Amino acid sequence: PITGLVYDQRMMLHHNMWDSHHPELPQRISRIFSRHEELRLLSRCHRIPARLATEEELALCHSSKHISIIKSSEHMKPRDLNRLGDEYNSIFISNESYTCALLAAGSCFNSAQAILTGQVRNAVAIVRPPGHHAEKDTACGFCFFNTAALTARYAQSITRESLRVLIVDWDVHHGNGTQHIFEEDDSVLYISLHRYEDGAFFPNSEDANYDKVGLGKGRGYNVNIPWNGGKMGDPEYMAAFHHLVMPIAREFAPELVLVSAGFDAARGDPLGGFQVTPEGYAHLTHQLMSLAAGRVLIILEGGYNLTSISESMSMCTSMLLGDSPPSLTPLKTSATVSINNVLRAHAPFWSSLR
Ligand SMILES: O=C(NCCc1cc(C(=O)NO)no1)c1ccc(Cl)c(Cl)c1
Ligand SMILES: [K+]
Ligand SMILES: [K+]
Ligand SMILES: [Zn+2]
Repeated sequence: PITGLVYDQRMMLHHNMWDSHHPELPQRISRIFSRHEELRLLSRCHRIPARLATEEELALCHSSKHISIIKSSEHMKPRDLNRLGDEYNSIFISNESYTCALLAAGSCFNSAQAILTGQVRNAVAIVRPPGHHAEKDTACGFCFFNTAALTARYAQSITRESLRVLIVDWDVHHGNGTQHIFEEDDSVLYISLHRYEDGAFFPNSEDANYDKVGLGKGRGYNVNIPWNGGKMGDPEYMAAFHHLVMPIAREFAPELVLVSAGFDAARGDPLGGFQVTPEGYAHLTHQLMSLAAGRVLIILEGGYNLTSISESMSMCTSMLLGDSPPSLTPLKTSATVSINNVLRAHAPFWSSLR
């Protein structure tokens, strides 16, 4: 009955040398860690060390060319870092970026190992840069390697290829990279909730819509819950978990749950524009703890209001440690529309939705 925590200040070294106020700040992770100390959560956790992912581990999801190219950035002069970053959608690179991406992934492997060997029951990983936009063959959206996707493949590599892994992506953005990596896989159920706005919200692709249900043997194993029509908050998130995430997850019966835990749907976030509260994130975490015999690993993705992400992620760790969930309207019409669209898309695959 132990919660793991991984945090390494070396992941602060990745930085934007042209714009020191870019929202994906080094301080995101140090602020979250500090808040865990302030609330006396850090001393209640088992500290798991960070390590570098190996290149062979990265090749679980990424092409050798992609790994090679990111690695080459370690000794580039500024002009070349600029040029390379600009080849992608929404990336900045420094000489430390590759190492930090390796540390984020390796931290999460050590956390998954700790859970699967029974050293801890659940864990939290305070890591940057984020992962979920990274594709097999490209970086995207502040992400270099797909930490969460790699962690699912790493878990399978130390257990069995068919280990059932649920990935719940509650970052306000679609994890396009995670959906693509697993699109034909029935061993990894990907469930994302995300602002969509009919394709106006980053990453601006209809890949994020509710009708993308998976392909081939993976059909039914990709669940997109897209929001349209502006701000959403605790009522909408709780309803999506009630009607969709939790019935489907129970039917899938995962053996490990990974949370792509961006905190950019939080109240106060300048990019997300949503209103999920710290108490809301606590309730979503407490629900997920009912799956997989409690085997849950929470992985930081996005989230840009330093106070919001620090309070929100700390509340999640408090839930993982077994604290009682804190005390928490009708849904926006368009949220009802979204949920019902997903129910219709997935009722052919999941009896629980019928
Ligand atoms: O590039 C930007 N936005 C698009 C890329 C992106 C990815 C994420 C994210 O949180 N993904 O889950 N979030 O954004 C960007 C950069 C600077 C500023 Cl100030 C803003 Cl508002 C956006
Ligand atoms: K998401
Ligand atoms: K899948
Ligand atoms: Zn995000």
